[PDB]
Parts: sequence; C-alpha cells; structure tokens
Amino acid sequence: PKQVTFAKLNDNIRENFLRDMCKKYGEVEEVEILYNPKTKKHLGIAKVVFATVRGAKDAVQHLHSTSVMGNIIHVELDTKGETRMRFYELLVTGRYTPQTLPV
Repeated sequence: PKQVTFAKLNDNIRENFLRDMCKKYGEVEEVEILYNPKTKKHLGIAKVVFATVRGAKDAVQHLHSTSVMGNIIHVELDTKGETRMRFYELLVTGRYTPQTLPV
C-alpha cells in the first residue's frame, strides 16, 4: 500500500505542487494529475506512489481533511487505484464536479 489518491484538489495544484507537498512525508516515485483527456479540464484527483509504506501512511495521516488552496482535500490509501477509478468515472463524465465529488 504505497499508492495514495487525492481528491478535491484545487485546479492550481499540478505535479510540481503535489510532489512538493508529498515529499515532506517521504520519497515520491510517481505523481499524476487526472484530466478530461479531450478538454484538458483538471478533475481535482491525482495518483501519488511513495517509495515506502511509511511515506504513504504519514501523508494520508497528515494531509487528509486538511485545508489546501482554500478547500478541504480528501486523501486516502488506494492500493490499486480502484477508488480513484470510480472518482474518474464520475468526474470525467460530468456526473459531479471536482469540488462536489462525494467522498
């Protein structure tokens, strides 16, 4: 369980921002913001894979439900990205918006 899913990220948070915020908790191996692949709209969700279990755990512990860039973000362990997959489906089809995603 080294993979973490972020949700309700402000659309001014891209890879450099999220990498910087996650490196405080441990080495970071992959960071990816998800977009609508046609319109390029930021969907507020992201994948981060940490080098260690401890990095992912500490990042979730200290970032979940914190105020970042003016709203409360959602951060959770997502071992195979299945939770983020459901988030993606709902967001990229416009069933919800990035800030109204049920979490």
